[PDB]
Amino acid sequence: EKFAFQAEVNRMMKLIINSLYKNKEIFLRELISNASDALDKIRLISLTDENALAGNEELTVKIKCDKEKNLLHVTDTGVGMTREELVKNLGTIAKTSEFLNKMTESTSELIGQFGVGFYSAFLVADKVIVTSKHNNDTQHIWESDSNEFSVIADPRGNTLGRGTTITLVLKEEASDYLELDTIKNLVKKYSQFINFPIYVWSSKTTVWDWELMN
Ligand SMILES: COC(=O)c1c(O)cc(O)c(Cl)c1CCc1ccccc1Cc1ccccc1
Repeated sequence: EKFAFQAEVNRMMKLIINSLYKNKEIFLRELISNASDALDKIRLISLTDENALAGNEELTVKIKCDKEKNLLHVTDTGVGMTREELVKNLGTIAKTSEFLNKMTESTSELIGQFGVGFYSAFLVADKVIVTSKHNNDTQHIWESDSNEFSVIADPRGNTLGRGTTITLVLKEEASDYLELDTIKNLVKKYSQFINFPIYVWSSKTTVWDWELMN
């Protein structure tokens, strides 16, 4: 159930952490961007398939601060990932070569062009948990502290309907990202060219609910 990252992913994770240690907020730009791509990908599957949206009828992004448990959740209802997509999409690249030399040679711009912005999560996270439910497979969980990862069947069953949650066990330097004021400012900033509604679980004067940001 446990796996090793491949060499280039280790190299790029290190490259990412030492380039963007100053612009740490980009991690949340890249999680929202990756969520939009996933929703896009299911919207197009649904063009040639009316069962595509069966698992869950909406196309959203819901973001959650849980500051007692030191966690940040970015859940989308996009195309999701089968168990094998968790293993190769997240532990592999292949589909790079010169990128490792063209990134060493502003790389904040260029991380998103190769779609590799997921690893920017380790800038702020000690653990990343990816819970994903794909129409062609059961819900699975991917877990890593960057020194390895594992995928396991989710014992809670299919909670997502379809889609993906990124869960970040935040570092102590990233405790700032647990206050709604900061989070909603960074989400508002990075959600404007996103074609899906993006919500944060927020507080109003007191009850909790999804608050729309775009
Ligand atoms: C299917 O995507 C997710 O579930 C997902 C997601 O829904 C949110 C995320 O933050 C991330 Cl990181 C993923 C993983 C996706 C991924 C990460 C690294 C390399 C490849 C891919 C595949 C891909 C292809 C087209 C459009 C979106 C995603």
